Amino acid sequence: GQKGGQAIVVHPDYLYGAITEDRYNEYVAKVSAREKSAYKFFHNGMIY
Amino acid sequence: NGNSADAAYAQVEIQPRANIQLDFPELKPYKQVKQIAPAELEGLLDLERVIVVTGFAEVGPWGSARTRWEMEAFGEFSLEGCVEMAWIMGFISYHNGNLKGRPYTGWVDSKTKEPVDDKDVKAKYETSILEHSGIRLIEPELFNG
Amino acid sequence: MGEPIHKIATRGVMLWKEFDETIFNLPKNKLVPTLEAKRDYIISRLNADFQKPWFATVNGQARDLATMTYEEVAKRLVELMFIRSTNSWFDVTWRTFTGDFLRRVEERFTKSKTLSLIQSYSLLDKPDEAIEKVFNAYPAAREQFLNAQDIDHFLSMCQNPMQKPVPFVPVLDRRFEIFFKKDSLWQSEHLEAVVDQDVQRTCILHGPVAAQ
Ligand SMILES: NC(=O)c1ccc[n+]([C@@H]2O[C@H](COP(=O)([O-])OP(=O)(O)OC[C@H]3O[C@@H](n4cnc5c(N)ncnc54)[C@H](OP(=O)(O)O)[C@@H]3O)[C@@H](O)[C@H]2O)c1
Repeated sequence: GQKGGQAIVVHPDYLYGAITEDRYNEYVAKVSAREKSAYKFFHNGMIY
Repeated sequence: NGNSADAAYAQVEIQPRANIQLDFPELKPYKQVKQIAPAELEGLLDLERVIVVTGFAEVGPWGSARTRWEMEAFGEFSLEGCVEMAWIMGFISYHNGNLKGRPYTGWVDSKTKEPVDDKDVKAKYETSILEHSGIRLIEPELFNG
Repeated sequence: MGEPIHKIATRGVMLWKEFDETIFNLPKNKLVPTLEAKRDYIISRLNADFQKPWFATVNGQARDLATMTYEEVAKRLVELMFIRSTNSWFDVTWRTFTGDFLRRVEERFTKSKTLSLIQSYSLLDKPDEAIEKVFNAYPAAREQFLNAQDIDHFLSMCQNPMQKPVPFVPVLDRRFEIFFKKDSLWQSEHLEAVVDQDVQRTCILHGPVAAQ
């Protein structure tokens, strides 16, 4: 039905050049903590 | 020389357990990440108008995004991929408690309830996983006969 | 078993008394809900006042096993079970607990069949060096929380009957009374193996009339 589409995805590291070092480092710490909590959640969920 | 001569000579082997990872993107130190984009980019973008993907998943013929990627990129499963597929397909189930007297924490065969070591998942299930995944003859039991 | 005991009224024993009145007397259906509700209070009292502290406490911060790294678990085991003053493991079965944990770490973090970096638990008689050696081989284990499977294994190891009862409370669940009360009498003779060598955490049996 003539449904054409295109999406372009750009490497996420190009986002980080848009922000300051402090913003980036705050984000890195938050994501690191979230990732650890996600692994916790994931393995609990998988086995139960 | 008896058993004491060879007991201290003999040595303990570590068998790997599947440690499935979420594969969050790797974050570089700021200095490295600063070199990829142009210097002018800092403060130039309205970040409310930059759209990012923060998460993704799938359910498909090769399981989840993690297992489908292993099969797509590498053509075979790691230990993590095999255990994930065996769990997805109901081959293995987790067990924490008494199992035939002795206390057991780990995978068992879903049918028999026999303990399964992670290192044995491949030999025990991989052939079944590969036969009952991906593009294959239509299985009537999956489509109401 | 519900039997009266005459103990010196230390902080430890006064905590025991409070929990007898407010937790251990509750029926089974209301126990786990009460533990969940009073969780932070119970943890703070264990850590302040009792001879079995809350295991999952890292630099004075209450955690859970689920929110500790493998390295934090290994180091907490050494902090509670290895006596610096005598440079030894208080009980060999506690050394075996810790060695069995370090092998689990290697198993979880190794990509292939390899040799254990702890061939004999005798290597744990220098526990910091053994920990450093395992976590240098598997540095991902410094950053990752326990796999949920390794939490269950750790708690299964805490209930090993052929072992001196662990000197901590590792979980708040239906077995809390057993974790709290079991093997409560040796600490008054071995204050070197109690958190702050603090007598006030311990159970000393003594009679009120004889005490004169
Ligand atoms: N009449 C009195 O006034 C009086 C006063 C003090 C004590 N007692 C009695 O003395 C007995 C022990 O007292 P308790 O308060 O210590 O009772 P408890 O807390 O139940 O006993 C300690 C238990 O820990 C285990 N244990 C300790 N060290 C161990 C090791 N190295 N290896 C393996 N297991 C170990 C044993 O249990 P498992 O065998 O189950 O592993 C032992 O039964 C009790 O029967 C108690 O009633 C009586």
